[PDB]
Amino acid sequence: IGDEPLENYLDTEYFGTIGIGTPAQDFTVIFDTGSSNLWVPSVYCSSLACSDHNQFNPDDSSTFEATSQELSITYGTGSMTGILGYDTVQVGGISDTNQIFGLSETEPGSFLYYAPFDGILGLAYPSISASGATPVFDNLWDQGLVSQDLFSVYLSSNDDSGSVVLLGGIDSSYYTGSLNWVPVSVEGYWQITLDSITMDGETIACSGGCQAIVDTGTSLLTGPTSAIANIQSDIGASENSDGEMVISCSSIDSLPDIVFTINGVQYPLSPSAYILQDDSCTSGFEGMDVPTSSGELWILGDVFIRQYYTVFDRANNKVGLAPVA
Ligand SMILES: CC(C)c1nc(CN(C)C(=O)N[C@H](C(=O)N[C@@H](Cc2ccccc2)C[C@H](O)[C@H](Cc2ccccc2)NC(=O)OCc2cncs2)C(C)C)cs1
Repeated sequence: IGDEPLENYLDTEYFGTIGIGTPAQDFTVIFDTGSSNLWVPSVYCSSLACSDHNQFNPDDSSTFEATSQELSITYGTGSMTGILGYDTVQVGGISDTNQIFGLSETEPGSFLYYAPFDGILGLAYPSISASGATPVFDNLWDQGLVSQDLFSVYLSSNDDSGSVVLLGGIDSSYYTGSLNWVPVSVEGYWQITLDSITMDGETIACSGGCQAIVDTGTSLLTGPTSAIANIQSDIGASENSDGEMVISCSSIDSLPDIVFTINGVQYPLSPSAYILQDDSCTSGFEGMDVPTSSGELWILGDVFIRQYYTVFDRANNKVGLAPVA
């Protein structure tokens, strides 16, 4: 069982350190259940985001083996291109040998320049991995470095320490009640069916069901822009001068919980979860249109995951949820 501590950066990004190569070169990576590639910046990249983050240097690793396979990824925010290569990755106390990973060669755009983390470690299914690169957790399972084909995620609140990815384990110290298991609707993302979104008894979105993914790499609770717009009004949010959804800090005490029904079980989010507070109070919701085969995706990001300990089970292709302790 491997324990990977995560730093909680402003309740918006959760990243942990990994080592790559021999000797180990260290990187912070987002542990991202919404993607499936591992990549870090490399010395081959001249982009500005590469210049203000750690860069992997193959020349200094005795176990590195190059490939001539290239890689390209577009995320909802930014993007990268690079090279695949093989090396030993240290993650959660586990020596993940012969792990294929991306060495960036371009990292355009503002966001990655200002992000505190170097790269991304995806935890989703191999079917959505760019250039078919074996995801890290698949490589762990295939080498037998975890005994149970599952991992769990605890994300702390209020910028506290203690966030953790548990590789190969479930820890009931981190939740209360029993774990509720949700079948994966479509194996790619950790994609599940959301039955309803309600408020004060009344359905306010996702009437008749909608597809959703559980995504540690997304800060907010996002959905189709239209549906999100109604929710933004139902809680009393509106764009400011400079483009942010302001909610009175007065309403954290007044409004009722918003309830997500998943596989017939109710998962409430209180105003203290879906209203981001700092004097300054913003909406935890944000519009973002994610079109796919199965339909337009909702994103249950860190706003939701902070309230529910989450188990990602590849043995039986299910997601487990329980209220955090
Ligand atoms: C400044 C402060 C307030 C904030 N920082 C943030 C951090 N941001 C921007 C995000 O969380 N933004 C999310 C995001 O892209 N998360 C990303 C991590 C990331 C962050 C920054 C730069 C590069 C990558 C990672 C997320 O798991 C997204 C979720 C997703 C899935 C499918 C389609 C679209 C989106 N995953 C992907 O984009 O997967 C890439 C793929 C494309 N094809 C197959 S997988 C968006 C979905 C909104 C939010 S608020």
